[PDB]
Amino acid sequence: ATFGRATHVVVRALPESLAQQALRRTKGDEVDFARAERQHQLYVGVLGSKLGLQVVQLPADESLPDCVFVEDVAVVCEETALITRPGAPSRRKEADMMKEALEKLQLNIVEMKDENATLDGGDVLFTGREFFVGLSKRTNQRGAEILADTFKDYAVSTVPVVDALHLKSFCSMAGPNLIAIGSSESAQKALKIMQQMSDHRYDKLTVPDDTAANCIYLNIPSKGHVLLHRTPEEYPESAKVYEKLKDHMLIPVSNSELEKVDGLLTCSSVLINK
Repeated sequence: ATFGRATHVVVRALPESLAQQALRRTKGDEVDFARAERQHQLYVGVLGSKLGLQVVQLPADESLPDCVFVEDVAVVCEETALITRPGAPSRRKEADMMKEALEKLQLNIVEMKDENATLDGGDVLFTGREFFVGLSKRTNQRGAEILADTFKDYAVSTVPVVDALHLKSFCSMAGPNLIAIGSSESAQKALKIMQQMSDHRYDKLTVPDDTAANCIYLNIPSKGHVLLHRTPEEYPESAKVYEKLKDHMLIPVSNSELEKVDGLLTCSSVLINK
């Protein structure tokens, strides 16, 4: 099928509490909230105004500092949506509003209710041909099993995620048969494992900065193959790699403030093809 096609996109506003209360592994430079809001605004602007997707914007919930990262709460494949049970307890309640939004988009809903199952959508890489699910501190075997049972039409393979929050903290799809991947020891090991479990040979787009390997690929009518990637200001050496892709419509998108709370490009949206 037409990989990357999307007609709708779900996003959620940033709560003021994100600045200081959102979970984060690195305690570095503080979040400039006003700037984070602007980066999110531009992100939504590209997806909706520029690319033409119908945008569903959910309201912020101050009691859920990480509610902006909608990707972790839902995995959509075709007409079916799997409402996950996030690994982090403080994010479990995010599923409530996402379930309602996807119900209204007329998708077949499947809820992950198993008290012993956890899965973050950020650990899920759908290549268009199969699923690769990262087993990390956010996603466990039972969660991955439930995903496999939900999307029976596709093969599901797991990969260990170490030294990183999610599988997509260092990879993502950059095209129909192209996997963007980081150059770290950890990222390369995961890549080898994924290619070892698949009979299909994937092409790779290797970038020097692991988090810059997270991009958003979309196939848009009248525009073709579109790729939203990190800016040269944020990752100069990785931007150079993306800029060589004259076969894609490249759109640089800032995400510096959300990355401070471990949210990369794919984390702030759930793409749907109706």
